[PDB]
Amino acid sequence: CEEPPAPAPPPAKPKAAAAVPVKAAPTETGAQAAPSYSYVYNPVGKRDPFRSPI
Amino acid sequence: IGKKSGLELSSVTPGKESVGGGEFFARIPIKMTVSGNYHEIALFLQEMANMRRIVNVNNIKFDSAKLKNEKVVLQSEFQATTFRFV
Amino acid sequence: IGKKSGLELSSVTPGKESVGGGEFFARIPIKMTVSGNYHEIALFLQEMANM
Amino acid sequence: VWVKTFSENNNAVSIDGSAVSHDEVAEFMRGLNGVVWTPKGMGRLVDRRRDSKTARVEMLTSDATIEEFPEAQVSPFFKNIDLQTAKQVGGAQVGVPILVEFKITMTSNY
Repeated sequence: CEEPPAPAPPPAKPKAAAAVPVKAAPTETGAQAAPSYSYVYNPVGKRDPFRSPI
Repeated sequence: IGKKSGLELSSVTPGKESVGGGEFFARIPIKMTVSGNYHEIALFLQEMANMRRIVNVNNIKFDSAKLKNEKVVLQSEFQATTFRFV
Repeated sequence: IGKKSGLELSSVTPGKESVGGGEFFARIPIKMTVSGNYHEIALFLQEMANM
Repeated sequence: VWVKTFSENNNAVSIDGSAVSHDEVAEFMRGLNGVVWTPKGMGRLVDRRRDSKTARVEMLTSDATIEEFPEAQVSPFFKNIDLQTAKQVGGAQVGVPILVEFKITMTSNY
């Protein structure tokens, strides 16, 4: 068996913890967006039609 | 966001990834096709442009879906894309 | 407040946040669409203004 | 902003234009009116638009005769019937416009 921990080299973790870690990452990452928002904008004017045609 | 804007989502169609649309990213475009009122489609657009994901809406169109034009109704087709990796 | 005022709520439509409507606040507008009597819509308004 | 064509009849103006996006056409359309239009009448000017016989820009939907119910309103002076159409024209390798071509018809006051 292996004991409370195992023996001292530690043993053998060069297989366990080398075919592990992992690769962790770990991915402290890919969460939720606020996204972002565009702006609205460019108008105003003058005198023209719809003068004459109304 | 379509449903809470009141629009009938008549078709959502994914795209092809743009293999020559970037060296470091394949863009997948999604063409969305929703019908309703002008206020509601402006709404749908602004909500998708306020989302927390990468749905960059670009080329927009819409028109009056009723042949005879007997009631107000606007079919709308918006193009919006997200950018996967290569 | 719409229901207790007797109005049919034909549509409630949220808005977009006003990204340039404030440095310290995003305003979300909500457009509400209710039908009934003049007394009842005055009522609905005054109740929302007393919330 | 600039627009394309303007054609009136002393009761309504059928206009033809273009705007920058889903925004400035929204600003412009808000500045007027918004309407639930219902029983439309077909008339020989529509077909003269289908005929190309009255010069215009046939990206446009047709028409200019109907009956209008107000949805929303900003100018007390103008009854816009609806944003009759809108299509974002991209252009080509010879050049852009990229913007949203559109068409509106509106009866003013009085």
